[PDB]
Amino acid sequence: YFKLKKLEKEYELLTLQEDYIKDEQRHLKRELKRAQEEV
Amino acid sequence: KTIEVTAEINCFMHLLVQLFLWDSKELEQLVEFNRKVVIPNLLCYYNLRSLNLINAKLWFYIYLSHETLARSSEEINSDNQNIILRSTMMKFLKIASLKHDNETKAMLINLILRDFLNNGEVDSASDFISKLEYPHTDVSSSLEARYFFYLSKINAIQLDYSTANEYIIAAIRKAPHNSKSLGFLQQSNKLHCCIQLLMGDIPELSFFHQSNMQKSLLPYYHLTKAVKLGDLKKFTSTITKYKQLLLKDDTYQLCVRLRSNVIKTGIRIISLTYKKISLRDICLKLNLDSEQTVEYMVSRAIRDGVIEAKINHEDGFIETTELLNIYDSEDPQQVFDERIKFANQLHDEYLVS
Amino acid sequence: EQKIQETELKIRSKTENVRRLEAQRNALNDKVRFIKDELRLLQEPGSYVGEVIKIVSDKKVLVKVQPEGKYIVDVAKDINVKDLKASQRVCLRSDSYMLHKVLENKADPLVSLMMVEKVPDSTYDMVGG
Amino acid sequence: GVEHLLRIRLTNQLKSLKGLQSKLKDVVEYLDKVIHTILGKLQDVFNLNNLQKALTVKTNDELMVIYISNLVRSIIAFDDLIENKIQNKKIQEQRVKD
Amino acid sequence: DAFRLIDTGALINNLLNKANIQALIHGLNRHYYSLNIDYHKTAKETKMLMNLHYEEKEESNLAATKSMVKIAEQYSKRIEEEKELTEEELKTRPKKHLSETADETLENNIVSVLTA
Amino acid sequence: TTAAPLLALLRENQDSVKTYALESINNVVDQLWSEISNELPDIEALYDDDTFSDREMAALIASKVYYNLGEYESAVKYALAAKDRFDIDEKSQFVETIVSKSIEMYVQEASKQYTKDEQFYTKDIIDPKLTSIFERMIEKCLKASELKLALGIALEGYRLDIIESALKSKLDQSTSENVKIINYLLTLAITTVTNSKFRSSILRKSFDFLMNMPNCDYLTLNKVVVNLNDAGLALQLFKKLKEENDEGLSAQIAFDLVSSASQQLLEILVTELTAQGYDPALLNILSGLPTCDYYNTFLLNNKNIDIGLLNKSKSSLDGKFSLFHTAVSVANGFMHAGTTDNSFIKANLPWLGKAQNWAKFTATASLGVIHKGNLLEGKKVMAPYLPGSRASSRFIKGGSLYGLGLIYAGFGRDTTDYLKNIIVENSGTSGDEDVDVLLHGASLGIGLAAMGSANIEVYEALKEVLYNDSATSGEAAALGMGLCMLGTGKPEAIHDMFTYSQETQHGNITRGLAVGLALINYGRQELADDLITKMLASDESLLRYGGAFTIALAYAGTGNNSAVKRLLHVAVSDSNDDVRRAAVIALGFVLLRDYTTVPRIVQLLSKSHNAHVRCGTAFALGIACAGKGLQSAIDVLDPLTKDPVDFVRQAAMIALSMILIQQTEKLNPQVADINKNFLSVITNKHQEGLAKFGACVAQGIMNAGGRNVTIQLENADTGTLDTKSVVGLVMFSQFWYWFPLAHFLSLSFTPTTVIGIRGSDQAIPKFQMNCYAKEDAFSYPRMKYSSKPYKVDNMTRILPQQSRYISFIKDDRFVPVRKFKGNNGVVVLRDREPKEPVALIETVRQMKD
Repeated sequence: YFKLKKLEKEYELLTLQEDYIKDEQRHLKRELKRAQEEV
Repeated sequence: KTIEVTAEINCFMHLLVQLFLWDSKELEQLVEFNRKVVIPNLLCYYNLRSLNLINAKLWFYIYLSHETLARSSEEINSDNQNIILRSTMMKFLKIASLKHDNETKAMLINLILRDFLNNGEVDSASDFISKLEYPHTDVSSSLEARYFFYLSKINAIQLDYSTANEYIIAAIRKAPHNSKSLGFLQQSNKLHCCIQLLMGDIPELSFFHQSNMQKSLLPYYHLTKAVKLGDLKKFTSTITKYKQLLLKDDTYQLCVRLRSNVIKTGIRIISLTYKKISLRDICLKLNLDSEQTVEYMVSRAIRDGVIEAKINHEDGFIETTELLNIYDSEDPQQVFDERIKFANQLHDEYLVS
Repeated sequence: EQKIQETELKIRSKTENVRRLEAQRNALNDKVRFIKDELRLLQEPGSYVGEVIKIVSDKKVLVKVQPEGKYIVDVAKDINVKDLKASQRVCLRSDSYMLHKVLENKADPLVSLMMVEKVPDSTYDMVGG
Repeated sequence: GVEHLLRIRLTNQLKSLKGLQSKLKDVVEYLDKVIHTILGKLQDVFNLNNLQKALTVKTNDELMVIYISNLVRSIIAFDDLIENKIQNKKIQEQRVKD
Repeated sequence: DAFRLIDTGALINNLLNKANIQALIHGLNRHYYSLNIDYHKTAKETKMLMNLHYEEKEESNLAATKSMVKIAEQYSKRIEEEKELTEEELKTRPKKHLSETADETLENNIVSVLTA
Repeated sequence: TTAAPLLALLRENQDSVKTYALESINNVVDQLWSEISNELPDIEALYDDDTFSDREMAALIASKVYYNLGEYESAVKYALAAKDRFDIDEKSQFVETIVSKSIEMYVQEASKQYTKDEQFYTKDIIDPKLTSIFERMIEKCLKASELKLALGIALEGYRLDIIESALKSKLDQSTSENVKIINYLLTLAITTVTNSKFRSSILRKSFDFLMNMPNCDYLTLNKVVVNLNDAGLALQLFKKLKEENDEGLSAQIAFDLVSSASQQLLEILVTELTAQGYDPALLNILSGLPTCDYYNTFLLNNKNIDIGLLNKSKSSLDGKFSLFHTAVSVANGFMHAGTTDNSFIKANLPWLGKAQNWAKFTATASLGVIHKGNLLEGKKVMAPYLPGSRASSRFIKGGSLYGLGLIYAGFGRDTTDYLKNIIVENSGTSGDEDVDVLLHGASLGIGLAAMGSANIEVYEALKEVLYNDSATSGEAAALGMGLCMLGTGKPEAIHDMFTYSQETQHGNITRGLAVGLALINYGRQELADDLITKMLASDESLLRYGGAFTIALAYAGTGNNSAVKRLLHVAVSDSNDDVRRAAVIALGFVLLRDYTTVPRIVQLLSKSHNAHVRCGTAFALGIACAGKGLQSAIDVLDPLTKDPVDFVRQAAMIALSMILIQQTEKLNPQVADINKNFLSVITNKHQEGLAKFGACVAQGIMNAGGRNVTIQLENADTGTLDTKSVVGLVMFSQFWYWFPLAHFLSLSFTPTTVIGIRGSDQAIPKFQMNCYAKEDAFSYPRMKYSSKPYKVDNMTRILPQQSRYISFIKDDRFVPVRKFKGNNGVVVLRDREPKEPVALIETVRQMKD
């Protein structure tokens, strides 16, 4: 019961980390296109 | 102590596999001991991990011999044995998880579903269909094929031909493991052959030559010819001769359901054609089917969707269009929508691997 | 008691999601970086080709460049003097005048109507007897 | 130098809506104060994504074709995918030998 | 570029210490040094460039219409591109091009569909 | 089979048929539920009817039916309603799962209901049926007498009254059991509950419950008063200490409170001591003099300092950029910190004659790092060099005041006033860069001395330096208002500061007011939310950079998901090069308590595009993983160390060193290479100025305070926060326009020490101590599981790892009164025979009285 609280913190941190990776990849697809235009 | 309890469980499983037909003398004589090892909550006692060292196929073989009124020999006439077993398997499902432990989960739903198909109703079936759907990466190739085999049979009864057609084709793919080159393959094959006939027709038996015995092949040829010629008299006779097969499968209903397709197929073969169509020419064609009901059968045809045509019975001539020209009917649009699903769904699983 | 078990599943699930995304993330990330390096390279005046006339033992070399006149330039420290030799064709930076690689040696009678023909196809049976 | 300093259908439709809406408001005002052809081509012409309807017949045929082209591309992505699965499959295999 | 000459009593008082630049300033007294290039502009400029770069919105409608006109040719060349593409993959057995080659074709269809 | 027979009878439509079909239905619902589902309308209708007689049985069946579908909440409604036929002291697997679901439901209503009114709990006002189960679940676990399971649940369902009662009834003084349970619940409430309003309530109560027992655990009692940071809690505690009066215990407690607590807190604590008249001893402790002096005494004897390393380092580089001169003035201060020896600087004077203005100010300010730890010899040393006395430049006189402000932070009471007189004086003079450098130190010092209380007098003085608009001095004043008002600012102060950033047209003053704004919200949490928006709502780069530090500081300690989401979000979605680096730096402060998690969050980001990002992750780990020696932190920092981009090498080198301070060859095989690497980089010419700055200062970290200190953002001696240290590292982490500002690392050195302190001789024994950690897997650097018997001595280098297995010898001439406790920090003895010394030494407060 106490345990779950510990584990919920690890789960939450991880969840945000995953959503943040998704978002970063988006800026990169964008970056790619822009870089091809510049070259 | 711990190691000894895991060992204890391996020894009961092992014993239970041995005392069957597989690795020992005759399954029925042995059944009572096989049942003693299951029953007094030693199966329960196994919960160190999930059931996947004993499998649904195995629980199936012991329970069928116990009870089916043909191996039991009307030993008892009650499904008292199965009711306790189904309940206990149901009791397992509650504490089963779906996300990472669905090895035990699919197997239990397989055993329960099976019993409904053996003897039950097509009404209660709906809930079991919805519960079943769980990843197909967790269960063996052998176990996946059996899961599809039962699902496909259930879908046929509802008259979902298409869904069963996909599951069956996937079911019988490759053979890295047995019961996709054995007796199980032949059972699958018969059910696949039936599902294609239901859709319209099966006109290929190339694969089936090599994966089925001669006794099966003859009835497959007789059916496909009856349905292709359109001739009801040959079809009926095919059921009559291979009465023993249709009974065996436990599905004499198929005969009743398919026969309607044959008379529908006959009316179709000679299309709509010319802009006015003579009564006589069509009468001749309908006479084959049933000859004292020319006007009724043609009326039934139009409502049904066998044909679409426009009738005068104060002139007694038939008017038609003949369409062989395929303009757009949302047909690009449909392609696109399908493709976005096809690419994403495929794409994600391939990526995980 | 049911509740603790459910939290343990959702973690296990999440990690696989991290593993998949991470692997793709890297592929894109590399591509931007690759393109940047390529862009630094695509800014250049080129390297001049020259012929090493002779090497001086004080770390000059005498080069006749084909682009220009004749020049004294500073031997590179990316190559050693025993790679260089008389009549070597080299690539030397127009930027830094450092001999960065060696091509091949050249000649002039070999293209003034004298020529090599390795392993000839004539036999004694050809004009036999 | 400009570029060094600095380093869809809907937006146009919303503008369109606002002009029409403004135009109506003006026409009401204009009658009140007072007590052709351009407006007349701006109503009947568009009555029939609206215009694009009449065109849809021709669009559709080419629309199958360009769809088939995207489908070949999906297959192509699957093909590339299979190589990735093998690469992972190889690594695992070498780790087991070792 | 921007360069200025060095001044004494400033660029030694500001930026062992700098032995080099210290002998340089007691020496020459003036010598070139490079000054950084930056920009500063207001928000008002920044907003009202990006509605020029009305022409862009109205120009965007016009462009969509005339694109559908030219699509007859643009169709045919992607058909060709694909034939090369498939042939290429055969010879290898390149892959990279094909993927880039696949992505591009997807982008173009998204555009073709949007037009109409 | 079929339930179709049973259901046929239900439709007949009388009382008997309802009851028979019900009692049949209960048994095999679960398997036949499918068939029964269609008659679930009749069952619910019977539910809230009573034309029949079956209601509570009907609700029961319905629960079972709903259950089998997968509608758990739906089943839960009816399970409750079944009333008398449903019991939670009877368990099946079915029962377990809907009690579980009933708690979840209860949790949901309780989250919402606490936010709404914070005495929801003092009455039933929620669903009675749920409440009934809830009390009874609590009783069950507790009758079985495991108290961690019951307390876990009571937390979760956000009601305080259950927590109080539950614990209370089972406090039976055993004593061992009461203490241990209460210590578990305290740790829990802090780490896992960031519902700040709820968490405080549990803390204040758990404090009075432990306090009321005749036996207490005084270490745990100090934790909670530091956390809630109240003088009022302090006063109740001390009057309890009056009843059981012992000079050893009361003294220990003051040695704890002085370090951890804030300046203002300390101040009301002297006032209350003065007015309670209880112990004049303790009031001197509360002035901080004893603890710092004891450390001095330790550092002078256990120093291992080498000027040959600084000599080697300087000759390894070549001068051509004043960045190198800073590097060695600074590595020297750090290395020789607390040992009161200026030795290097004393030895080499011609290079000093070369040095630019800033480099002079830094040389002068290095004395301050060394002479920290003296609050009476601190002032004395700097007297020949002040304004009005000797020096050789006014930049040298300016650094004298910067160095005084370094030392006398944490007890700046005199020095703030003293410095203020210099501020008001030199506001006229700005005609020469000689005065701008003087007034620049002046502003640093005053901000540093007045930290942790908030004197508006200092704020108003530094602000007129902005109106006079002097280019160097305005940077120090701006940052200085932020330091002074830290965590105790006016709302007005925020608004005035915020407007002035916008007004100022000098780059440096704008930079200093950005960082200035972040500091002033320290520890606010949600209360800072208004300012976060405002900094990001300014479309200035400096202000958006400044916004990121404001979350790190406000949400520090125990981490908060909302806070990490916002910072990661700016890091990903903002493309501005300052902004991305600051938002990654910022994660490390949030995450100091939960430091394990920082290599995973920053895993990705370390291999991610743009060097500023990669720089930011080095810092994140450096701040967060400092002192622990996390094996995962080091593995991430290795690639970055030989990265092409020079300031990336630099920051990773600084970072590695902070984690691995006072960790040795053999303990870690890897450090030998690392030290090699630091050395090789200075010596090669192929590195650039920024990379060697990173390298020089990195040696300087490892070798800091004569090898005896670690860098931590809390105490070990209470195990609760230490403000100074946190603040120090955020100024430390930036250097980009902040070329002299390295010096803020003096405040982050904590000594790694276990020494005994005689209660009435105030002296250090030198005696042999026992240990079970393997010595000679500890060594003298430069110039694993254990239980094996071993030895260590007193006044020798106690490492983090070592501290855990050491034990005071009990049986020479002293009693160690509360004993050692398995963490760093002193323990006060009270002597059996003070009057013969065992092998004592004289401390430095007895060399200067």
